Amino acid sequence: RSRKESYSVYVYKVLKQVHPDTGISSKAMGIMNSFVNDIFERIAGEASRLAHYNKRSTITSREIQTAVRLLLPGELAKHAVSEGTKAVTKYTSA
Amino acid sequence: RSRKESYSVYVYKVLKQVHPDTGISSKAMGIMNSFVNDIFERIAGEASRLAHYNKRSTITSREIQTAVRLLLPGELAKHAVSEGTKAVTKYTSA
Amino acid sequence: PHRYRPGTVALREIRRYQKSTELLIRKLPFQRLVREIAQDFKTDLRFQSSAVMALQEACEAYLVGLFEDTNLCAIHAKRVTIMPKDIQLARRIRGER
Amino acid sequence: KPHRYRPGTVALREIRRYQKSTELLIRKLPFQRLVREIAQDFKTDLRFQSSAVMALQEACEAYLVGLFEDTNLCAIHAKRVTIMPKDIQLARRIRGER
Amino acid sequence: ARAKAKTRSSRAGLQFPVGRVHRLLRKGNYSERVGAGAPVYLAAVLEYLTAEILELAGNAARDNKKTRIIPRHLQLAIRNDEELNKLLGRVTIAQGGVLPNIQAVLLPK
Amino acid sequence: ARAKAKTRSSRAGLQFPVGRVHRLLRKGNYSERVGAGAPVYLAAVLEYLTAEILELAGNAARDNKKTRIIPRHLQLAIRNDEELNKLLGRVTIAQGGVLPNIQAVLLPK
Amino acid sequence: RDNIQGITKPAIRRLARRGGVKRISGLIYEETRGVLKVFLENVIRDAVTYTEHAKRKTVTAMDVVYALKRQGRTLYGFG
Amino acid sequence: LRDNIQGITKPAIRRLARRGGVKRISGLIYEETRGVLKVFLENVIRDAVTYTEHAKRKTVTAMDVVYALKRQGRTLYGFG
DNA sequence: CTGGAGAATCCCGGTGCCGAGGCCGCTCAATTGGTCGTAGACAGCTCTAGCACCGCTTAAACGCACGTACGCGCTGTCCCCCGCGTTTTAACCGCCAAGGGGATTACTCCCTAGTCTCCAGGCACGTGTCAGATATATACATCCTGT
DNA sequence: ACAGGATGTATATATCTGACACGTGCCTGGAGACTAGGGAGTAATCCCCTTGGCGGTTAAAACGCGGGGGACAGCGCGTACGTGCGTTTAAGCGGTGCTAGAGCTGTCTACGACCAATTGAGCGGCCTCGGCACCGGGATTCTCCAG
Repeated sequence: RSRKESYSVYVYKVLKQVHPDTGISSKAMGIMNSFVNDIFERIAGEASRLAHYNKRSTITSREIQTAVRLLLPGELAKHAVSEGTKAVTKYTSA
Repeated sequence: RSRKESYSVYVYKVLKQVHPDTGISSKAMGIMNSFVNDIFERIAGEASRLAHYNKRSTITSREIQTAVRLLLPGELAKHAVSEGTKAVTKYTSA
Repeated sequence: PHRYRPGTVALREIRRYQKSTELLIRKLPFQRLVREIAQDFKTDLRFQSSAVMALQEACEAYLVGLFEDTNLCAIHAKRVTIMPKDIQLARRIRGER
Repeated sequence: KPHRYRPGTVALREIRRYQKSTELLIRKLPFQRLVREIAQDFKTDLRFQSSAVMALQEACEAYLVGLFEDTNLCAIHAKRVTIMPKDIQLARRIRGER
Repeated sequence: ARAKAKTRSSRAGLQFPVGRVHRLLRKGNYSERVGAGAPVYLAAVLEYLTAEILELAGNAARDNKKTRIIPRHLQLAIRNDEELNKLLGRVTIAQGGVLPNIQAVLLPK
Repeated sequence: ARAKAKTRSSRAGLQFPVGRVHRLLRKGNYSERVGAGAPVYLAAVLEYLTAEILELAGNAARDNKKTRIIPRHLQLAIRNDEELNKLLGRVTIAQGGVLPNIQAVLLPK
Repeated sequence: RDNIQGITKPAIRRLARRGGVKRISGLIYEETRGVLKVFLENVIRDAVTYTEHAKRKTVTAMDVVYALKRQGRTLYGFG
Repeated sequence: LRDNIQGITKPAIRRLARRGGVKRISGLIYEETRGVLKVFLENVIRDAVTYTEHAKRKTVTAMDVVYALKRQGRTLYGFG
């Protein structure tokens, strides 16, 4: 009766802000769980090396800006930094 | 005047046990330093995931037997496990 | 009697199987292959049903990706017929052989 | 009498010549002007170490020599001996670069 | 008698969790310590990339006149967009199939 | 007045250091804790792989009648052995060159 | 043995149809089932050495998925 | 700086092709190899500069190049 | 095909120059010897789900045949690339010299780990209905012989 | 090019099933407030290394002229693979039952982090001489034109 975590609550909230009259399968939700887990460990895996290369011990948001610019291609990295700095700016104001 | 570490002391000891009348360049020692650093982070990087997949927190020699069997190919993995268990057996006896 | 000229059933099958998502290898003769490729590493292994279907989604994605690469080798040599020259070239360029 | 080798034979002796050596085949000064020309698209007034340009040097010939090995087997497969720019486009698409 | 507990995902206006991502960074063996803005930055990047796919996968579902996204529509969304195809070029999607393209030499004329 | 300090590489009969490899595991962000036999196992695997290359690179140097191993002999050692070529198939060695092979169609007859 | 023959001539031929293949020479059907078994011998021997490391006797679905990811062939839909 | 891609001259691409065992070379191979190499340098320098300004220094070091090649799957030995 | 010519690589041997190897302080990171708490081992138990079986349906593989379009070889023509000589260009070398910025050592402050407590967000579990799969019959579009 | 027939394929309606979407109740992971220790930011300094410049040498690049080998279009011949029909062949289903092993819980014990005082291994600098790089020279191999 163990409790196992996923992102299926949060994917279904983002879907209703983009297509509010569209659903998803169970097999397509298990792929969107595999997507979020994969992109998490790419960015956290690259930010772990950026902190290690510069002999730091803290992963800040600045090691995640650089890991986004390394991993995400082209214009897809340009909107993801805009979406990232805006969330940090709103977080420190509240 | 900072002190930086390499493996150049230890590579030059292994060379004199294999070819005792053979030397090495400086540029070929900087490649053997790049080799040891690379194979270290492949094995320690794979053993870090084996401990994480099984929800362990300790990297033992058993997570390094499995990371050798995953990474090293064919017969090259078969002699490296023989060289590994023999060093652990000699270590616990002394 | 009626007769399609050779090359017209082959194109509607390319249109057919690029529209579907099914597994094209039969299920049971693929389970018997997995259970004997795995019997020379350990005897009496067991498999989950989602562990064999994970192997079949990967082997069919590997071969369909190989036949796209092997088709560009036959068009490059001014042919349209695949032949194992083309497979052995695409295996070499991707660093598999 | 003016002496000439047949077309092909000094081509083979300088396949043997450069497969035996380790020298860097691109001239060093025009490659260093190229690296600094490309790098201005990302930051202005950058500086380079000497060994950072020589690391980009070593990487680019190893990419090209490895590519000219793959594009040669695409030309022999098409039953010819001359590599044409359709053969580079095949080798760079099977590997997954294009 | 302190204050009502506000989630850190609502301080930044996000839907992906900040508190869960902060735990997974700190228990995932990435560094000795984790900054406070680091899960806020990472949960916004993860939310943008899922919003980018579900927008394209939702379009492919209405072009096939369906209201549920099946894994076919995720395959068609990723392999048609040029930036998601390069982010996910080494990734197999199960029950996704391929994209229909016949080489033009094979078409009869 | 305790005892003379013995290195852990001499308890196992190794040349690669056990104490340095133990620090690099424990400060390299791989796990929460590191077993005591884990650097002993890893420093023996690293010692075998360098002994395997320097045996083959030392052979290529005496076949070229030299007594110093230059990076050409490391390239010839790795790309001729079939197991080291697959371990190091995505690795460029600087000043290593290639191996001499002409395709047999190109040779004249 | 005799189980590699179960991947039949029409099963290989319709995998070739999804890849876009127009016509197949008859010496491909003994070629690809040799290419297939080399692929499975690399994925399974990493899958079953995850089961030995976890001291299991069954091959779970995650052991195939972790074995595929380290060959650069990551799979979405099984965990 | 401008017009530096023709510093990679016609006999330099030819000497690179002959280390790869190429016997005969078409004349249109040269304009693509200027473009194939320029795409490759625009991906390594793009990552190497990204490692520099993360560390806040104006000098692209050799370790930044080795790191930028390693994350493209083309590990280079000999520079650290 | 069968030999002299001529070009190129090769083996030799001698002279200089510097990079490897081996040395000597000395600093600091590995070692030794205890101690403390918790990770992982081992046992027991639950109950999921993997293996094995039989039977009936029928979809799919198999085998055979026929003929057509493709692979492959042969041939011929043009023009593109290779080899080589002459002239032009700039890479290469060594040296000179300023100064930008990397690489330290201090110093402080503020950010993050750690802790206890409170509590709501998210997981497991039910539960009903609507998306959709399947059937059945159309019109429609498309391939193909004969024209 | 062109028209009719025939065989697949899209369109539309009808029906059932089961999987998604939702609600509910509980638990544990997240948030609140707080405290204290060290990471990193900031400032100052030092000197390594990078940029810039200049002139002499000569190698390598650019240009250009023959001309010959190879790309490539065209042709014809004969296998060999595609289409289709009839006949085996087991895959797929579904239903039933057994139980091996995954998973969980709850012990406790040995193992590893942590600390501190100590010392020797490894690192940086400092020299020396031998490997080796290169220049000169004669000899072997090898390509190619005429015989």
